[PDB]
Amino acid sequence: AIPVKQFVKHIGELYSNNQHGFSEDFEEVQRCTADMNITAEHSNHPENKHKNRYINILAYDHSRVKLRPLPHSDYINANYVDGYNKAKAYIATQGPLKSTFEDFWRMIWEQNTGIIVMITNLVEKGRRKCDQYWPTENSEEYGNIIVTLKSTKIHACYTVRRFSIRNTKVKKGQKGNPKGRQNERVVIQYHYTQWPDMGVPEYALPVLTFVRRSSAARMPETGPVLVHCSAGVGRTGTYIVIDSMLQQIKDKSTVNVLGFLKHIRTQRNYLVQTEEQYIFIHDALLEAILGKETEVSSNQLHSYVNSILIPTRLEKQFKLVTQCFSAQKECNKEKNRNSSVVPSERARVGLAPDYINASYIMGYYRSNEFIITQHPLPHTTKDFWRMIWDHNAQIIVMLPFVYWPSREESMNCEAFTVTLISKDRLCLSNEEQIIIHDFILEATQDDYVLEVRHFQCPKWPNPDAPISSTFELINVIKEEALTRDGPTIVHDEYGAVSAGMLCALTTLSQQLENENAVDVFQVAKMINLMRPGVFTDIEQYQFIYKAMLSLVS
Repeated sequence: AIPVKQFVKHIGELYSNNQHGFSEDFEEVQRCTADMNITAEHSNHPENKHKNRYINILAYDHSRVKLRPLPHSDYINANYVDGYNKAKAYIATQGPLKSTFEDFWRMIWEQNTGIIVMITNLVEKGRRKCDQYWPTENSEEYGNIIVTLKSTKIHACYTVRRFSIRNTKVKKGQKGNPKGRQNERVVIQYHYTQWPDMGVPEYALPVLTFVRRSSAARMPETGPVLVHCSAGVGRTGTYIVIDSMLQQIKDKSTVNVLGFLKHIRTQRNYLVQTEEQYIFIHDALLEAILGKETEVSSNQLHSYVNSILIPTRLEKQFKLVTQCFSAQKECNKEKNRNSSVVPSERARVGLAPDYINASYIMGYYRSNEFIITQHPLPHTTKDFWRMIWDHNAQIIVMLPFVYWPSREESMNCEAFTVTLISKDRLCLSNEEQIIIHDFILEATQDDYVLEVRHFQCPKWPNPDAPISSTFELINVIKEEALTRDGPTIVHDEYGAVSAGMLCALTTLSQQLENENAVDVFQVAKMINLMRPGVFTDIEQYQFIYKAMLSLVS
């Protein structure tokens, strides 16, 4: 209904006049089925009461997925929901209950479903949101369906779990069969793990990446993709609309959020659930239209790098990377070395009892894998060690004033003490050294001890070793991180380019290693979104490309 060129302009008009357009629109979505008198009598039947997570969240009779009768057994709180150019593309359903685990897996068998999108954690902020309907390891039995965990792939924002499910009351087929045994199928669960328990995601990028990967995983001649959260309406509907519109844009170069959303609200109630979720659909789709696509396979990286350097797509990416903080901003400016490099509000590292100049930064495997901070000032050394302590951080990378204790005198922080236990050194290629100091932080009013290793690195990157030697130091930190818990603290002077570059290059090399793909823009954009002024010159950004290129061999 809206050509994709009109969208920058379209969202501007929805945002304008105190966002009156968004408000009107979402109110229209809220009232657009009232007059249709859509019934949900099976949902409301007393016998199905225990099979509903919430009393208010129902499955409309006309679009509800029905289970085959067994000798009210037909009922599940799930509805078919259209996609783009496809009827019944999704089953949208609640987070299953222990009492409905069987029904859930039975419905996945009966509908020929191969993909589950789970957009919730099990427990969020002390509240049970979803029961665990899959085996932690090995196998578990849900009536006639045996569900086996085959593999788990963990990323920062989502986890992929490959399952084989076996229906014991279904025939095995012919032995020669290339498709395998016909009473077994693969189900892949794409589980988003970083959705806030309050409101909508701060960053559309990792959500867009999740939507795109989970969606492209739909195989032909397959049943509906199952999408659930807790209620199976808000995050679920959000997903379905960004997915469907992602596919509409690709095909027609139009976008139709309101009309499509009003349609699917005939299919399940309280799709999508909040005005803030409505706005996030728009934000994220706009972000999709404008950010192009930047993930590039290993065997395309050389050619891609070539064409982004010719007038330039590198320059246009970097303006988006450098587009990028209230507390910093502050009665805290004498805690900052340079207040052009400070944390955002969302990524700010809080001290338990407020401010330290430090930012959470994402890694490949975990959000909050790193903390990028500044070299501690003498009046910021107690705060620095309080951060280590509060976050149970066991690794400090210093990239060049001693803020650490000597053997003679321990450091007293009220809650704990810092004590050196040994000093040492690792060697590198050009006779370069990393100085190591090992500290223990012992609680003063408890018995906990935290082992913290400190790396003083040479000048890095070394401009007169091959660019591929940049990863030697990265690989040393990776290998230490394997044996330790908590975040990795990385600081240079301000928490700027050298700190960011260790984080970016670590992330991107874990990506190339694990996916044979690299997304330099996303990694660089997220670092700058979480801490403004890490990457400021285009040559630093180009060096991320050049460096990653040297590993493609």
